Amino acid sequence: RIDRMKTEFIANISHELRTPLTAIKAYAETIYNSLGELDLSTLKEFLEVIIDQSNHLENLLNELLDFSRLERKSLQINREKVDLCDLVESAVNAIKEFASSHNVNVLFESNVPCPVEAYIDPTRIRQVLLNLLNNGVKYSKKDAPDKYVKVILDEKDGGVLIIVEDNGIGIPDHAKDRIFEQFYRVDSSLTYEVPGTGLGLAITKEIVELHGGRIWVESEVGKGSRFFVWIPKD
Amino acid sequence: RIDRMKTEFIANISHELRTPLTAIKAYAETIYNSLGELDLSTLKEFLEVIIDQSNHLENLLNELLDFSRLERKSLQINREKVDLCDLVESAVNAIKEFASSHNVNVLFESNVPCPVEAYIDPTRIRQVLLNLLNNGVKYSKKDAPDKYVKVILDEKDGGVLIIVEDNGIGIPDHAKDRIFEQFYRVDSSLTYEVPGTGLGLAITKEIVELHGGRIWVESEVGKGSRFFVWIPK
Amino acid sequence: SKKVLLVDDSAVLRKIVSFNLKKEGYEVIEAENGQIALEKLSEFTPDLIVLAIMMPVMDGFTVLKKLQEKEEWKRIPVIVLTAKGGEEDESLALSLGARKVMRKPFSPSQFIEEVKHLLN
Amino acid sequence: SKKVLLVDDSAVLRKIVSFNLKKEGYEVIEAENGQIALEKLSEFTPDLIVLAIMMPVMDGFTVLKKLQEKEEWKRIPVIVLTAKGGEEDESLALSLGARKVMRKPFSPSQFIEEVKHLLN
Ligand SMILES: Nc1ncnc2c1ncn2[C@@H]1O[C@H](COP(=O)(O)OP(=O)(O)O)[C@@H](O)[C@H]1O
Ligand SMILES: Nc1ncnc2c1ncn2[C@@H]1O[C@H](COP(=O)(O)OP(=O)(O)O)[C@@H](O)[C@H]1O
Repeated sequence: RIDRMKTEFIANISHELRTPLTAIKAYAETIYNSLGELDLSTLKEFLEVIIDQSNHLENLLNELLDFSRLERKSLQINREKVDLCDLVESAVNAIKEFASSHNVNVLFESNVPCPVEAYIDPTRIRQVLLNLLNNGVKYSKKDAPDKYVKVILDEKDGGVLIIVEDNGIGIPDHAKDRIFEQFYRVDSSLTYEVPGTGLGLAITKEIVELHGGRIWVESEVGKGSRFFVWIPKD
Repeated sequence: RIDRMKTEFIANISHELRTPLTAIKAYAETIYNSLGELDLSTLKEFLEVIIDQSNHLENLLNELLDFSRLERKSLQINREKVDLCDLVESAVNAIKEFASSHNVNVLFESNVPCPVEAYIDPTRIRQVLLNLLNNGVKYSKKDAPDKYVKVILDEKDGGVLIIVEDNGIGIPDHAKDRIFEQFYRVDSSLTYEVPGTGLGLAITKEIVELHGGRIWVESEVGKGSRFFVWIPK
Repeated sequence: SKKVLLVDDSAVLRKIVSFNLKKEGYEVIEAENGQIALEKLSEFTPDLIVLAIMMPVMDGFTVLKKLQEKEEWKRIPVIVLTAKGGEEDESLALSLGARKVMRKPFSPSQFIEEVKHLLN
Repeated sequence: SKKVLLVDDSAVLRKIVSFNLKKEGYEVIEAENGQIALEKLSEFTPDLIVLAIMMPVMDGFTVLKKLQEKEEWKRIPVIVLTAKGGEEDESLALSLGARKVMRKPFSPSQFIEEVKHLLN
């Protein structure tokens, strides 16, 4: 945490939350003003938008709160036996709508046959997978016909190795050692419109560290990125 | 200021925004799943709640953004001739609903005759008044029959002196020197439930000091507080 | 019909929870804070308490504690409905005798499912 | 009827603005980014452009600039509808030839009133 990044962070919160809020307010006022003109199908559709936008706003508030808890060291890991193939598939399903809105195909491969058990907190590792999958969509290419994010599952070094691969914008070399820092976002002409706080990867790192794991990145600008998460098996 | 306050600040954002969001989501889902069980007045009422809660959330986002702009030094002020009597009455009206929800009476006196003309940015001084009025409501006494926030307008020292007085919880001596700092909140048994970021008075201080003015406080714990804003005329 | 004591400092929150409870035919008694909630127990005995945490005058943790300390109050099931979603906050609430902790923001339909479960 | 070019990267926002524009009898052509918006000016000439700022491929400031370069495009009135609500942001947009800047979140009724004013 430094002062320039903190000021930038505060502005970034406002803008990221303002987008769903705008939809909530516009849809709600439109319903209120147009009850005599709205058919039932459209009324239901508009209420669904309010609910779905509220859910996205909720997730962004959960990010802020989980980060504060990690900074306080109050966030608690509770491990159990979980099938990673089921966990990844559930995460892939959860991101499908958002991925479709940016024309990004979401894939899942496994080098090892399923199932693959691991002694891990399912909610927190789900949150790790969703952050990496979200980033794969957010930082995808701007105009390409073959955009994708792929989760590759494998066993290695007495643990589970998860690789989240994309063919997105990639990360420059000076940024690679800073992307996991709290509040850090790459400032370039390919990231100006992308909403974000710079908290996602800091949270992901912390959660991975609390499992006795590590996270690292390989990337080439213009080609894409591979995020590697290693976590012990038992 | 410091890093421990930054962490508390981030948690405080989450909680203050979570309250209106809870209403938005609960009301929207209720309408969606109860279309056959809602009369027209209740449907309209529930939609109005969504709209009003969205507006409060919007105001909380505007606070965050105005603070960032003040820290960037990108927030320009634009002065003009404004009647402060009309401006104060407008701010008093804007907070009446919130004040009623906490049983706080909002008063306005003027020690000089109206109109009180002054060369100021009307929207930014309204924002100063709303922050002080909001605080008077937020930090009012917990259970009392005579709770108030009063704006007193006066002319002094070649300028306008605005006093926002309350009979709320008051502010202890060690805290008085720190309440205008960014992220600072008095952490006590009388503030635990009150939502806030600690930005309001930091924003107010900078808006006032961009006008060439100053802001200071007098307070007694258990009695109440008086915030003084002096602006050149 | 079943009687629910609804304890929260937000009128807007109480309105929407009350509406959903009354959809199921339940009677609803409201309290704006923890102290008022305990005062209302002198008038009647509810079948369920829906309790917030962050309230003025008396918070929900204090309410939970006070409920366990009185013979006639400690068997009334309590559902904590709160924005304080942390794991330590939940553990404290459950350790103080709450039957269930549900986070805000909440799904009204999921909330009513859980209210049904505890009432039956 | 009057034709409106609606330029924004959010499908959700385009849907609600389009609904309100079609309530007044206006035709609506949508563009997902600035480049697509300028591409669609080859097939028709709108009576109003509703323009966001933060879009991929081509942002709204670049669109405003490019609208002034051609004499055909320079005359089309533009309302900027944006979350970028700062005074410096507004001044730039107006200096680039925008007729009006409206902030998000917005009131759909106030938006339509301003659309009517510029069209009439
Ligand atoms: N898959 C990716 N491709 C390219 N850049 C990425 C990717 N994931 C993360 N980044 C970069 O790392 C930064 C930090 O990521 P994160 O911590 O998730 O914060 P945010 O997404 O809110 O900016 C991003 O701003 C982005 O510049
Ligand atoms: N009228 C008042 N009475 C008592 N305390 C106050 C009053 N106004 C402000 N304070 C104290 O000063 C702190 C900072 O106020 P402010 O900057 O508006 O932040 P916030 O209201 O978000 O906490 C508050 O947390 C509160 O402890």
